[PDB]
Amino acid sequence: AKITENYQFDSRIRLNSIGFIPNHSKKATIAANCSTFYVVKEDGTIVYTGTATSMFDNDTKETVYIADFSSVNEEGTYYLAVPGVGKSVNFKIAMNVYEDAFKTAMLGMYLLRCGTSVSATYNGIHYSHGPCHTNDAYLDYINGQHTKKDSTKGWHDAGDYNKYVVNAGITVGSMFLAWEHFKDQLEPVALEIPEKNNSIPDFLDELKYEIDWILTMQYPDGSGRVAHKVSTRNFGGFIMPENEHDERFFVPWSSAATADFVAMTAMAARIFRPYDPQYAEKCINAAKVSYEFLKNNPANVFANQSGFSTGEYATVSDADDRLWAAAEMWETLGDEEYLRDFENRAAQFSKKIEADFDWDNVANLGMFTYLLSERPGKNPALVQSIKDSLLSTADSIVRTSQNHGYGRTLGTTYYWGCNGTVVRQTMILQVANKISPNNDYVNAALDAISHVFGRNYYNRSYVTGLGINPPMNPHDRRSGADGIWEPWPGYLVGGGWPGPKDWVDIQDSYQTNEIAINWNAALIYALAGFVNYN
Amino acid sequence: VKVKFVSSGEEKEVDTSKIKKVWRNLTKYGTIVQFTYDGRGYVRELDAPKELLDMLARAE
Ligand SMILES: [Ca+2]
Ligand SMILES: [Ca+2]
Ligand SMILES: [Ca+2]
Ligand SMILES: [Zn+2]
Repeated sequence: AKITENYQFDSRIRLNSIGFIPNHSKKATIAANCSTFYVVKEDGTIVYTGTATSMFDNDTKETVYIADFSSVNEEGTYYLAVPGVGKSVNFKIAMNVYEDAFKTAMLGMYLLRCGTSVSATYNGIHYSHGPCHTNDAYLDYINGQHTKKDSTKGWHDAGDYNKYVVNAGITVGSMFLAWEHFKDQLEPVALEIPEKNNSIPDFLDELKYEIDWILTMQYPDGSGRVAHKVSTRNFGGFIMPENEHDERFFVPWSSAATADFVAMTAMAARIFRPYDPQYAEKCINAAKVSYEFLKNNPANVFANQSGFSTGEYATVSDADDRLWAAAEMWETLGDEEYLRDFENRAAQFSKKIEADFDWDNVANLGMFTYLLSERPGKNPALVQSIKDSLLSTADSIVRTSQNHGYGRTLGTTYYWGCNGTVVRQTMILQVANKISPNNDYVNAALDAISHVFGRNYYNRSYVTGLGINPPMNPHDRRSGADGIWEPWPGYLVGGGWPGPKDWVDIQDSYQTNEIAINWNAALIYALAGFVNYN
Repeated sequence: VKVKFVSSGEEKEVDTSKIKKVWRNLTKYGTIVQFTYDGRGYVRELDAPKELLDMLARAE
């Protein structure tokens, strides 16, 4: 049986515009009264007939109709046809359906590199820029001297070009956890990067470009303090980065940047050792210097950065950052001192796992590392309390996504950057699924992904260059300054707030439409679990 | 007192008596004070009248 009516696309039919995986959930939200629906192959063959079910979307304050076609499990290309409404966009069902999106999000990271030219052709479009910020950076604000200390490389943070240690923390941490969680899936992956012919897995080459910058951020006095950021004094304009000649400076240290440094470098040491052992030793030695400073100087210290007007990333507390640092030192080295630091800190968290987390609140990363470690000696009771919090929180996210009209894991919570958190929640779900296998956790992760790829009020992908009607006007200097109509590809925009309809795809909206490494990292983690998947 | 805030491109005002929920977010630049009222809005912490900041402290 084939469809006998000609269906036109209707923007009320909202689904994942990339597609779906066999044996996993597949839903559309239809913001229109309806009943019957069909899943149809491109030639018009009907493969499934179902009935959509009403649900109140409390978030948008309207009834929507949910079309559940999870039982369609034959790989192919399809659309949803809804009598009285219209049809969805075409989508794919395939085990590998997310691999192109993963590689595209990784391309976005490559194209954020600082200190080098970059070049890629994406959908036939050549994106490029020349070497930038090759004079990073001057020490005047640290020690009074107009001395350059190499602080090149790394990623441009966001729509601006400055480089911030605290935001790097959640970014690098989340990407290193994607590596550890999904190693056998990611290790074979080839990327469009200059390091594609070396002896290092390409995922790790991208991370190394960031760690190469992080390693430059310790103070030259040898104290172990870590500069908070490398920045121009003020934001530059919408210019290409190679045309930004203003001096860039190391900014005074923070204790959180110092702890984040320890965590990142301790992770890098164990992760890179199979491939670049000399680099791994450099990383762990650097981590130890900053950890010793932290041990001898326990107080929370904010960066003295008011001589700058760029991003602050002024996390309110370093307690979570120090917990994460201890966890990673312990996982890399195993010493009882690091375990004791971690366990003493963790036991004091009233809620061991938080559903809503980002650069300000990184304790979950340490909890994850601790829980999944194969090392002996962990306190059994603390393990169990973390485990219970993890599973409770994961169960809450599942309920939230099931009860939201668009499957949004973050429910009705909206704030600057919240799209990143939607996909970052996949870390909780995936770690929960390792500890207590449950298909509901994996399907909820796929709900988060689906939400940012078109199962949302807007009926839009939130990721440049991907899916249905992606963002065209991010608050992104390369995109605004180049000669290309389409913006630079592979970036998850921050998202609308305060309400569920408040995203505006306009360049001026830094509040809702910027890009960021921490948002892309979350997307990368979310998609990584579905690369080379079975 | 009056809370002045921008929404959907229009300067708006709401008295805090009509404000229901108040909470904070930390952004990459500083604190935002979100609220609801009998509507949604926000202000930067540094633009908030102390009365709004009092209400935030009590809700917290
Ligand atoms: Ca490589
Ligand atoms: Ca923190
Ligand atoms: Ca452009
Ligand atoms: Zn640069």
